[PDB]
Amino acid sequence: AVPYVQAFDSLLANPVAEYLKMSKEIGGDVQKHAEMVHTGLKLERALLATASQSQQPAGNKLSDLLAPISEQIQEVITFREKNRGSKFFNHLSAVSESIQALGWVALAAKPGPFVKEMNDAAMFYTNRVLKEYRDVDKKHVDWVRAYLSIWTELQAYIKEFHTTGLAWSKT
Amino acid sequence: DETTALVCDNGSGLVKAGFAGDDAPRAVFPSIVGRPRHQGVMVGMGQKDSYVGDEAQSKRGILTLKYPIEHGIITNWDDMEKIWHHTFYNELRVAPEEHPTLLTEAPLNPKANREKMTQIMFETFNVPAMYVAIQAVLSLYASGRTTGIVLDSGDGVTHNVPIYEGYALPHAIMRLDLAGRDLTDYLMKILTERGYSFVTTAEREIVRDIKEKLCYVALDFENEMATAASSSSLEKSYELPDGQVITIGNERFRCPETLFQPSFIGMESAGIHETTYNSIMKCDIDIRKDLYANNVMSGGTTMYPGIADRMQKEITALAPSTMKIKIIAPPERKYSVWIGGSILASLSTFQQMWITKQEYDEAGPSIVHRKCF
Amino acid sequence: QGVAFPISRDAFQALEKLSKKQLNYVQLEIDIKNETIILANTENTELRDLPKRIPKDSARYHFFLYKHSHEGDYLESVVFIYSMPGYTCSIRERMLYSSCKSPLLEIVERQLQMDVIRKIEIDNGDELTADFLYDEVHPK
Ligand SMILES: Nc1ncnc2c1ncn2[C@@H]1O[C@H](COP(=O)(O)OP(=O)(O)O)[C@@H](O)[C@H]1O
Ligand SMILES: [Mg+2]
Ligand SMILES: [Mg+2]
Repeated sequence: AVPYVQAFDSLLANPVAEYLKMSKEIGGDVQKHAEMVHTGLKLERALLATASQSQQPAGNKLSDLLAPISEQIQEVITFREKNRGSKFFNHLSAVSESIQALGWVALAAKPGPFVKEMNDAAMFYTNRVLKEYRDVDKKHVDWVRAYLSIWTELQAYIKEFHTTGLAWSKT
Repeated sequence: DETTALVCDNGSGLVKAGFAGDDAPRAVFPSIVGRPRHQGVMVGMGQKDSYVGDEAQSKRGILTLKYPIEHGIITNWDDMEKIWHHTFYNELRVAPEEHPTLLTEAPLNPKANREKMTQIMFETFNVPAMYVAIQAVLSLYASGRTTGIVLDSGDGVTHNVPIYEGYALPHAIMRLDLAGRDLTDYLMKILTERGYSFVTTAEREIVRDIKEKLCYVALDFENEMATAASSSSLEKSYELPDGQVITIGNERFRCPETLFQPSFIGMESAGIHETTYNSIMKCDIDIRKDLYANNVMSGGTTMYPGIADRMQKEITALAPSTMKIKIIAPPERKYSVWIGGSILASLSTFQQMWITKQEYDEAGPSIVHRKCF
Repeated sequence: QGVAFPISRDAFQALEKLSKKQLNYVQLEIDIKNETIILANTENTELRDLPKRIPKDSARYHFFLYKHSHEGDYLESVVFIYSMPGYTCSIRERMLYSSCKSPLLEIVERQLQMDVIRKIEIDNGDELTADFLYDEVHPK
């Protein structure tokens, strides 16, 4: 559609696809969590497509618009919370403690710094994955780089098209 | 882990929890509660009203943090209850009503405070049986003696605890509000002043690891500074999680020098050697000789290479010239409190020592001070 | 206070003899697995041979008849020794000898009126000289 919808589809096709590919290599809980993250990112893409051709709404219309993303964020978090005995608990925790980054779309201002904070919360856990698996298998190092690349690309995407917040259509 | 007794060492900064009979605690996590800095610019979006332990640590950039323990004493009870809930259900993953629980107690803990923890354990967590043991006594006993002075340097607090035949001398216990987390923060500061940038929560974790792996206590601090300035012999390389290699010099020994010189962080206090000496001097003159020959170290902040030799030098300088001085630094001292509790709670002879729910209902709250160790 | 490990019949009878000065030395050991206090040795021991009785490889309890002069009197005093040689002892061994000390001393006084004059905690036998024992029992 508009340049920012096209740019988000590129984000889905590049770091997100790499994250999905590495999550599949690890499998189990990591693969299951990735599919939920993917559903979240696809729900965000749909909201960006709505925002590209519609003016900024309020109250009930805006709550209904943001509710699928909010609910999918909770689904990602609930998965990790229902799987505390997971053999990949730091991978699940890196995701659950950072997935709120998708919520940048609800902010009236500074969405970029918010995604940066969410990326820092993921790094608390991804550094534990790196320390545990740097000598085990390279796929874990690649998965960490793939997951974190989603948020560094999202920050670059926000700075380019939504600097002061989600750029809703004017006309 | 079916009906095994639980051991919970609630530290000033770290909870050490596990099962009686294990050699090490199964769960070790921060004793901290985090709350959102601002009311909210967004609704829902996965936000929680509070975060506990590592979840609070990972999100510290957007939270205000609060330790339930202040000046070494449990103070914020609703927050302590959140940490106990997290320990049972999220870390150990047990039903507390199925496990007798041994809890550890900090020095100088008021009687009403021990009664409060017991009340929460029986009424809120519905534990079948309980027991309270004094942290310093478990560490002294684990060191192979019943008389001595414990130097317990943990995360948020350091204590000097003189003990005579398993009884701590409350009048002589000294407290220093300086320990592990303060040293991590000071290392962050002096590495920053050097040119490095460790700011984020993951970077704070890297600095904590640098401290635990490369820091040491110099025997002669000024001699060490002069060597560091003229020679690169004290330099140590450190591999960051991404593989980048950094080099650390005099920060290795300047960071724990703070324990001996609290002025390094601008703190107006005597160092751990002076508070050890002052604690010994508060005791009756006749026990002092046994205290000087039995300085036992416990806690993660006594893990520094060179700390035992430094304490031996400092106590020798303060004590009478003829006094026999000895520092005991057990290899297990990082977890000696927990290990001591684990050994105790695993004994068949201990199963009759628990305060049962039945016993608590009949004798009232005063039973915790009568059933002791 | 502490953990109470049952004392064997032989250890009790040895301690009974020491209270009557029929014996001058009683060495007790903890059976870690069985959670009991057993008799290790009752060897004839004069003060000059007491260092030889302290094992270097394990912790032990000792009840010793300390025969000595003090201010014109000849005293035959029971001294208790908890010897702990160091890191040769496992942390369970150190924990149990420490934890079991008080109930053992409580039952020895209550059931035998042993009148232990002094309780000493040592690292090795070599420090048990006549001077050390005298200064421990009669300090200043
Ligand atoms: N090897 C080590 N060297 C130095 N400090 C250490 C080491 N291991 C752990 N620590 C520090 O010990 C502290 C935790 O000590 P601990 O006795 O568990 O504290 P508390 O019981 O008060 O919670 C932390 O600040 C940690 O960084
Ligand atoms: Mg502690
Ligand atoms: Mg001694």
